[PDB]
Amino acid sequence: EEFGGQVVALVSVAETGVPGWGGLKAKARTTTRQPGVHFRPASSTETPDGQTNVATEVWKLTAPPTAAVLAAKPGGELVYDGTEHPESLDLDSAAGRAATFRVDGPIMPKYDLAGQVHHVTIMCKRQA
Amino acid sequence: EEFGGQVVALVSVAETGVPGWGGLKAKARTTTRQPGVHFRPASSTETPDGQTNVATEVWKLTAPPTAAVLAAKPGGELVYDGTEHPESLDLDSAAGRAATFRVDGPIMPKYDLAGQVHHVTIMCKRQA
Amino acid sequence: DLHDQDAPDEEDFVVCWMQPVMRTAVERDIDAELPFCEVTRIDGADDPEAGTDDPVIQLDFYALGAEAAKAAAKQGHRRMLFLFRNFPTVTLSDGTLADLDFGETLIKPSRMAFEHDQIVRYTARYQLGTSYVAVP
Amino acid sequence: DLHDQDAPDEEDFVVCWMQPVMRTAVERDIDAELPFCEVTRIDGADDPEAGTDDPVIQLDFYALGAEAAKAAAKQGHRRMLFLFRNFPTVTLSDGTLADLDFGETLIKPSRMAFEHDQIVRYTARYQLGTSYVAVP
Amino acid sequence: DLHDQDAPDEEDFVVCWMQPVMRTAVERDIDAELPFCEVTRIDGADDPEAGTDDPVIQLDFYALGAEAAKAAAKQGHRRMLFLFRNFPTVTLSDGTLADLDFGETLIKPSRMAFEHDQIVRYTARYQLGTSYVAVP
Amino acid sequence: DLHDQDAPDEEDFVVCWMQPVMRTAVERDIDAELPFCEVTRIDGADDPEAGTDDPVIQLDFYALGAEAAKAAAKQGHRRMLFLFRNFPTVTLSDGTLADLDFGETLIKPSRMAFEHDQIVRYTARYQLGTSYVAVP
Amino acid sequence: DLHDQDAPDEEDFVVCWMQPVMRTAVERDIDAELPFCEVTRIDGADDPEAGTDDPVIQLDFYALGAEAAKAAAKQGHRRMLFLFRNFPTVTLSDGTLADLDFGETLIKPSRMAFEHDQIVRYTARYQLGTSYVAVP
Amino acid sequence: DLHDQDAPDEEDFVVCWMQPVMRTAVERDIDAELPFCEVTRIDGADDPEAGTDDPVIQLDFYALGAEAAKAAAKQGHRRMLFLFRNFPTVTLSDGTLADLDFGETLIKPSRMAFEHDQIVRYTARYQLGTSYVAVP
Amino acid sequence: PLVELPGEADGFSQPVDAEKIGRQFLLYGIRKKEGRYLYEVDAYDLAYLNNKG
Amino acid sequence: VRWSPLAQDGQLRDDLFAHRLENGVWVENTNPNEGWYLAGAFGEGNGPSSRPS
Amino acid sequence: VRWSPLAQDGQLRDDLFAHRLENGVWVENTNPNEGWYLAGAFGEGNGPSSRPS
Repeated sequence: EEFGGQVVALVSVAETGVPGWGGLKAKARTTTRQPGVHFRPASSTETPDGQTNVATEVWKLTAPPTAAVLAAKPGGELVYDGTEHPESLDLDSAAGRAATFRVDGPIMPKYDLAGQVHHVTIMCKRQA
Repeated sequence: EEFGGQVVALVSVAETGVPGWGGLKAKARTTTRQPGVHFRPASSTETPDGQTNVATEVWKLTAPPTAAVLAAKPGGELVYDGTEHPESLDLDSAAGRAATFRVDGPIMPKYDLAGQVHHVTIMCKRQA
Repeated sequence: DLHDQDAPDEEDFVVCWMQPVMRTAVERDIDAELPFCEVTRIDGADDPEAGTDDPVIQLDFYALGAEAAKAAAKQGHRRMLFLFRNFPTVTLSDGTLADLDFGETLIKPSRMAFEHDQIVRYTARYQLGTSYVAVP
Repeated sequence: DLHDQDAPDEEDFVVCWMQPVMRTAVERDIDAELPFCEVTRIDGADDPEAGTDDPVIQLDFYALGAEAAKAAAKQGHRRMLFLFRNFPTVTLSDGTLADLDFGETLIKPSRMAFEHDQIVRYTARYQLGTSYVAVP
Repeated sequence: DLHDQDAPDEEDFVVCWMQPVMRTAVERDIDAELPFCEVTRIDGADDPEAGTDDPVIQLDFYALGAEAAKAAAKQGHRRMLFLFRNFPTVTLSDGTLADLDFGETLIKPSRMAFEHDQIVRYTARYQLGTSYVAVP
Repeated sequence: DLHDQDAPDEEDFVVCWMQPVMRTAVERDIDAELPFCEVTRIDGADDPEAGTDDPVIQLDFYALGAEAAKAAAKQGHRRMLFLFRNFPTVTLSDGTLADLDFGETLIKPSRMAFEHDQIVRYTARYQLGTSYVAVP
Repeated sequence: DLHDQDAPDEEDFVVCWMQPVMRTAVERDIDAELPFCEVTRIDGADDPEAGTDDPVIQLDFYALGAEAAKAAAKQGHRRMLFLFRNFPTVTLSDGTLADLDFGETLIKPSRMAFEHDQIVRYTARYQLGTSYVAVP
Repeated sequence: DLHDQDAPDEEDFVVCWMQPVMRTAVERDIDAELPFCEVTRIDGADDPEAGTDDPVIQLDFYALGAEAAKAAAKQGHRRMLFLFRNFPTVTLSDGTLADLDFGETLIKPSRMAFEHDQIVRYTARYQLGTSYVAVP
Repeated sequence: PLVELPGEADGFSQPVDAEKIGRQFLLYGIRKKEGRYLYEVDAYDLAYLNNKG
Repeated sequence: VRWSPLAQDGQLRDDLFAHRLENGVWVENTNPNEGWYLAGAFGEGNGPSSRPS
Repeated sequence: VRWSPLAQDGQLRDDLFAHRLENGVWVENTNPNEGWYLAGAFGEGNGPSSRPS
């Protein structure tokens, strides 16, 4: 079904390659388009601007139980900028960094009396 | 009666055998199938990804007051993967580890005015 | 490639030594019998050149009631004193034979707080001296 | 303009040395295999005039269960002892060759608390001695 | 098999000594009479070779009102001073006879916080010296 | 049976000495006049063999406003200095006569936090020297 | 009856000395001008026999922005250095004349946290030396 | 009237010295480029008679990712070492010329926690030696 | 040579009257930098026993 | 050059010692050697030092 | 071999001492013995030590 009039682009993370400096490996990313979802801010706070100022936002996403959504894992990203095709965006670009969120917590599915998934709720965060 | 359209496999824990390294004994497990239950996520959080990232989930289970359910003890496990026969699964398998939950807290039964158990609520947790 | 010498495992040593007199393990499950000792290491230092090792070991005693806990602590302390004095040979889980160089008592058993309101926990601390044996 | 000499990177040194025996990185992702060592620096001091550097390095071992964690800690300690004794040459990620002046063990592996209830974390601490090489 | 010598139980010693003058136990139930002393051990050290034991004992006094608490603390301190000076023989619960080697006062009774707003708690700390007697 | 000698009560001594110049008690009720000193003991040590006692006494001054609090603290410090210098005789509540051996100021009055936003609290700390008198 | 000698009030001394160059008081109201110094005492000791007093004084500087706060801290430190060097005479609120024996800087002004996000607080610490003058 | 000599501003000195190689300021706004150093003072002492000043300076490095943060920390440490060795002249914001007496590294760059989960913070600590110049 | 292998000879002995024995000594200092060895060795043609500890 | 502890290649010599330790066993060297004995470990803070007067 | 504190089997001898402690009682040894007396405990940090000069 449809739960809203917004389109988001879930991004998967899968590290690959020979270890680099400090034992870290490069990150390979894959993007998938999921339309017809609802995305709304949940909470937001700020740290006192004594010497360094940090601000955080929390958002909620409700999506149909599609194959791509159910396969998301903690540590992934999703990209949203209020456009119809956000997937065709450069993550390396400054706009991409400004429009990429971080998945917070595990996937939360909702079940019915028939034992079938009805919708999925996901927590997101972004800081500056 | 029936409270939902999901089937879970409660797993009992009973250590046996001669003490091994460090005084720990091997674990012997027994699985029991309990169908017609409701299983839904309760809460989920995450630890800041500074150097190590840890995520936790909390689920709730409501089951009919059967003999097997009432005999569960803290420290046991139950296995759920959205299938009709999850009991015929290998705990040693990676899928088994990914689909095994840990019982959190004691068994919580609910009583009626007749002094009989009506349903049992159980807390579960799983981390990555 | 790894080095060819290492000291015997201290926790396994203490568990295999205390086990004949009372139930002991590195970790206690949610349910077990009261008599119980728990082993841990807090500090140490290893010197490959001189073959010197100075581990520190902690023993926690759990029992129902103050009386039983104190009796278990006394029995454990006496067993440790016997080990310190007579220098016996202890067979590990792996079957290897290991020995000590000396021993010393830092904290005699005292009472510590615990979540359970029936089980009383007593804590004692010990220091050991060990050498390097060849890795098999 | 910057100075022309600096000590080799300690974290990169330790990672490139421990990597052949077990997976190691400065940071652990949310999911990985159990055998795992994590490197960190806590303290140090640099003296340009005498060419003396005294870094302090921490190794954290994560594994499933107490047994596997203890075995991994023992293997890591043996590897570190081999490094301290034989003074081998280690090739960094940048391809440079770096060596040590000495080594010493401050805290032999012990048990520490961790959020995950299945993974057991062991912690060891070491001290190193390094000199200044020319910047390429 | 356990060792054949051990020092007398310090808590039992102090309880059996203070009991004739005032109610005393290792633990206080939820309800009891006001005059009350509580015994505890915080630290010590045992040396089997030299037969030397240095326990540290704490006494807590509970009474209704500041005046009664201070009077009870004074009485307890005087009783402890008598014990330190005259070296009397004390019969334990087990019937064994035990004695002291010396004694010293570390903290003279002072006031400490307590949850109950009517009972006033006073705390004093003492050090003892004990030897090893044969286990019967 | 208790011992026959004990030092005079330090809190009663200080209260009976400061009372002529300003209201003082071991505890302050919920409502009283502003000028007010509170006495407490934090530490000490008693030696029966040598007849030596070294108590530590704390004085807290409460008054409305910073000015009045500072004036009260100055007056109390001057009174304590007079006591330290001239060695006067003080009659306790029990009627006994008690004296000092010496005195020393550890912390001159300073400002400390307090819950009430109008009353200002000043704190000073002193050390005393006392001997043993016969118990009547 | 009180003693006849006492040192001059340290807070009043510092306030009356710093006041000509910048607004200063023992306490800051909820609203005032930015340039502002706050005085406090943390520790000291008085010896009646030798006429020796060693107070410790703290100065807190509040101003809008980092630049103004740093400038105010520099000005205050220079004023304190002038006082330490030239030994001038300071007239108190009471009209009495008071002087110093010496002075020493313990902590040069540094940055500390503050609740307000626009006012920047700088903190410096000083040590003084004072004698006893006759009470008028 | 204020004193006529004062040491050069340490924070301004360090900022004007590190600025040519990387962005640096006493405070970081909510948004800026990653390469970034932050300066602070934690402790010091000034002696007018001998013209001696011993400030302590802290440098914090912020960058995106562990690799960039470590590279920035290495570059900053090399720049500081160059400053310590060659004793160059630094022009402040005010246009004055200032120099150093010596320098010493207390803590070589290590990793510290930070709220942001992408920016990695490295911290280093240094000690300086400065004299008194005439106030213009 | 007269030196025995370890764990072969029994307890030694110190003679009542002894005589000066000449011995040779080499002190080794080995330091490695950038995968290259630097050696510092001292030579002593003759040396007598001076004092114990 | 008459004698030197360093080999022609620049490495150290191997025929210098008389006893060798192999597989935890003290066995005499069968290869030709000058014959030298090696001291073992040294306590921390103490090592080969010279104090001229 | 004339005399040795070690037995032929490799263990220590037992007939060495003259007094024995049994069940907390000091009783003289009835078996044949050379006759030797044993010192008791030693304070910590102090033990059999030799200081040649």
